[PDB]
Amino acid sequence: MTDKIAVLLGGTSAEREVSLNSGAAVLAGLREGGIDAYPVDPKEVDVTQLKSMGFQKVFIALHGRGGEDGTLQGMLELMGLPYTGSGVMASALSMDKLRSKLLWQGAGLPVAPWVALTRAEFEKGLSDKQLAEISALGLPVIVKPSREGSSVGMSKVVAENALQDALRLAFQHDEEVLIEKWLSGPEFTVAILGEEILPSIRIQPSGTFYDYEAKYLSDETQYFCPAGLEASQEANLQALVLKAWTTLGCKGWGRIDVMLDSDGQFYLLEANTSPGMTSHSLVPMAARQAGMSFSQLVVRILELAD
Amino acid sequence: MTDKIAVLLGGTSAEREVSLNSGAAVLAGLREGGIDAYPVDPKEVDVTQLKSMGFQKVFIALHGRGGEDGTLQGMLELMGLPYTGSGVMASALSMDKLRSKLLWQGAGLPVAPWVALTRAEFEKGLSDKQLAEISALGLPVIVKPSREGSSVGMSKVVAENALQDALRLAFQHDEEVLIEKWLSGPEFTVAILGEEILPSIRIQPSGTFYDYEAKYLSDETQYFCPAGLEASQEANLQALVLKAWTTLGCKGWGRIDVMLDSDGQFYLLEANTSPGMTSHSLVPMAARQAGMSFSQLVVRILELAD
Ligand SMILES: Nc1ncnc2c1ncn2[C@@H]1O[C@H](COP(=O)(O)OP(=O)(O)OP(=O)(O)O)[C@@H](O)[C@H]1O
Ligand SMILES: Nc1ncnc2c1ncn2[C@@H]1O[C@H](COP(=O)(O)OP(=O)(O)OP(=O)(O)O)[C@@H](O)[C@H]1O
Ligand SMILES: [Mg+2]
Ligand SMILES: [Mg+2]
Ligand SMILES: [Mg+2]
Ligand SMILES: [Mg+2]
Ligand SMILES: [Mg+2]
Ligand SMILES: [Mg+2]
Ligand SMILES: [Mg+2]
Repeated sequence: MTDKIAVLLGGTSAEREVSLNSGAAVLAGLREGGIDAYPVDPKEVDVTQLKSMGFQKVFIALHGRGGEDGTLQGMLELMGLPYTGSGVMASALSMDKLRSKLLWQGAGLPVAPWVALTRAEFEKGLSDKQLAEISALGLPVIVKPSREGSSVGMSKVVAENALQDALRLAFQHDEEVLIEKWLSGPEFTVAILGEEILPSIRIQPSGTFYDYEAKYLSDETQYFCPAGLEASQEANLQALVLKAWTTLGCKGWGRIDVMLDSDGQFYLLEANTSPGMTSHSLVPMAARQAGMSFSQLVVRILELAD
Repeated sequence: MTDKIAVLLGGTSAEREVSLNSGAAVLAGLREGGIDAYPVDPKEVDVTQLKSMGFQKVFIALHGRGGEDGTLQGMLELMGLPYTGSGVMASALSMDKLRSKLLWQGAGLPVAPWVALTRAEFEKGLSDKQLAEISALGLPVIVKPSREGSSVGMSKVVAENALQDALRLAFQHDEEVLIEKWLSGPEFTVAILGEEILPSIRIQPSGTFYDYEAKYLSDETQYFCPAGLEASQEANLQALVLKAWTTLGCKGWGRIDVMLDSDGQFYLLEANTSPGMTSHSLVPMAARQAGMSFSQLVVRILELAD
């Protein structure tokens, strides 16, 4: 028999609905490519049983903690099943925006000014030190959970009083949250596939930022691929993303989000080590520009597994 | 029945023999403490079977990659067994000295000047930029694998022409290697147990550095607990270790290694998230100074598990 592949999709994160759609697309692409692939939802199926169930390899189409944060990767490593995407460390680090930012800053790479807060600090009241650091960011700011995706838990803050409500929202999702200087844009994303950096994308939301609706449920978001930069700036963006990728230790495939600010410089937002694969998703757009069918894309991601 | 605890020991890393000794001590301390503990060696026993075998919780007494680097933690998380020490991210990060250093530098914490190299770069010939960066460290330097323990693969380089052999040695143990400025010492270590920072230890090897023989097989190494610092410097050391610990995201217990340099300042070397527990080991020494039996120590570590 040829290899039986499990496409892991759904799960129980805030990105479940997106993952169900990513997995649906991946499953079809793999079967179209001649791969004996089957959908497996960890919400329904105990994933510690995959090997016992007869699977040879795993395509990870989960998003968020418990699929994308090193935990599942560790289990698959010990079970001895090859799997797509980054290993334990790089998956855990890429999920943790606070620690990605620290790593990248330690490496001399460009990141937006920011303040990190814990839920325990917020509950008690912030120090004068922290309040001064927050004030120095100016307004607006963006507030985000450290370990989410799909713009879950995020908001733009334009008044000091409402920072509290933005923090409360983000703290529903994580015990660690980031307050970041608002960047002017424009916004970009760059997909990586093995050793190939795919054509860049410029993303233009119709509203204040690339929120959940703008990502998955809007026909108003615009996309430009390649991004339409001057050749030197496209080279600058590619070199930045490659250094960010290598600094985190990522492998296989992924997507790094970047924005310009008013100073004309690129800033790193985050890396994603199990990117969206839906009809609205960005890695498929870059791959299409690179002359790949969606089927060719997913077969390639699978071939790259250990 | 009351809970059956698996003490994981041995495994297949370069630190196997240390781990067999750590686990032997932990097993006895747990049983003296009234805990129904059993030794389980992942070299002999399929660790994916622990829950099936009837275990309720796991005491990790493994050292090195595959017990200490987040992989096993991920498996245990998905199996649903509580386990001792740090989670997936902090274990993976603490094992990766290169990425710990970047994280800590990003956070403004003191780390020795260094250069990181990959094995592929070394095989081809280093760039002029890399050669210039190595020269700027001066001599002597220490060379270490990124992801080892127990001083495995490490050497001091006092002459330019001996750097290549030191690099070749370290590259036997990891594909990523660090060249670091030689620090004058003295050398310290600080153990963390839950929220408690234990009494500091000053370590005085008889030779060039605290090598494998000095760690595990010598009656010549000297230890001072507490470290014998002035009150203000002891406070400084504790504050630095606590910030390093929290920046990594570690939990449960662990030990951070620190050295003075000739400027009189402390520099962070690394964190260890599954510390040695042998008769030569440091966490037990700190615990004894804090008025605990070894049995009380390991019972507390186990109580702290998820
Ligand atoms: N500092 C900032 N200033 C302005 N806009 C921002 C900033 N940070 C993030 N954004 C906006 O918020 C969106 C989501 O932020 P980010 O990519 O950091 O987190 P995410 O929720 O993990 O996204 P993903 O779906 O890619 O996983 C960005 O695509 C961008 O539109
Ligand atoms: N930059 C340096 N200068 C001088 N000595 C050093 C330096 N870095 C490390 N050492 C020496 O080498 C020893 C081991 O280094 P380090 O703690 O970084 O790695 P390790 O192999 O993971 O140790 P462990 O058994 O604690 O896990 C230190 O205890 C110290 O004696
Ligand atoms: Mg994301
Ligand atoms: Mg209010
Ligand atoms: Mg639609
Ligand atoms: Mg994003
Ligand atoms: Mg170590
Ligand atoms: Mg002895
Ligand atoms: Mg050490």
